Amino acid sequence: SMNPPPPETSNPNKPKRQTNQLQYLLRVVLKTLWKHQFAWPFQQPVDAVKLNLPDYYKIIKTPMDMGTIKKRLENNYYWNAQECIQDFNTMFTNCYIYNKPGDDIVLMAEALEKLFLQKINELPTE
Ligand SMILES: C#CCOCCOCCNC(=O)CN(CCOCCOCCN(C)c1ccc2nc(-c3cc(C)c(=O)n(C)c3)n(CC3CCOCC3)c2c1)C(=O)c1ccc(C(=O)c2ccccc2)cc1
Repeated sequence: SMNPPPPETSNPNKPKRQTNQLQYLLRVVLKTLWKHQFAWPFQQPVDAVKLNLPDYYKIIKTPMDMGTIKKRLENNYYWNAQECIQDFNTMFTNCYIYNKPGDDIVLMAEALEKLFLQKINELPTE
């Protein structure tokens, strides 16, 4: 099987804006998670071809990753903060749906998810 195309990271038709919450999602939330020692499985789309996972995109029909989220924030793809928060929660849920619960990557995702949730608790006023 081929990999599906990656998620869209830009759309000219979409209006753009710079909100204090969108700045925080990029320069605090993503900045913190990106540099974490456990980021690297989540920094790009799951390459099912390279990793030989013929069932990944039979199970995961809403793929998401931090490389996509990064590009979306850089390209003002997101109007509301909750759109971006929705993409992070999708990335975590996909990892928990596909991988056996005793797997190393499940602990890695939970660590990044704990940090994500602490940084979201500190999001600034709209
Ligand atoms: C022969 C032949 C070819 O030769 C290639 C050589 O490649 C190794 C060298 N790598 C580098 O130079 C770059 N790099 C970053 C990536 O490193 C992770 C190692 O695997 C990379 C590739 N994989 C397997 C690879 C790549 C991407 C993957 N994505 C997934 C995956 C799969 C599924 C099913 C999924 O749901 N998700 C979300 C992601 N996998 C599968 C593995 C994920 C982790 O558990 C094992 C399966 C990936 C595997 C690093 O050097 C590096 C390392 C480790 C850390 C690190 O974590 C650390 C640890 C301690 C202290 C400090 C830092 C940091 C940087």
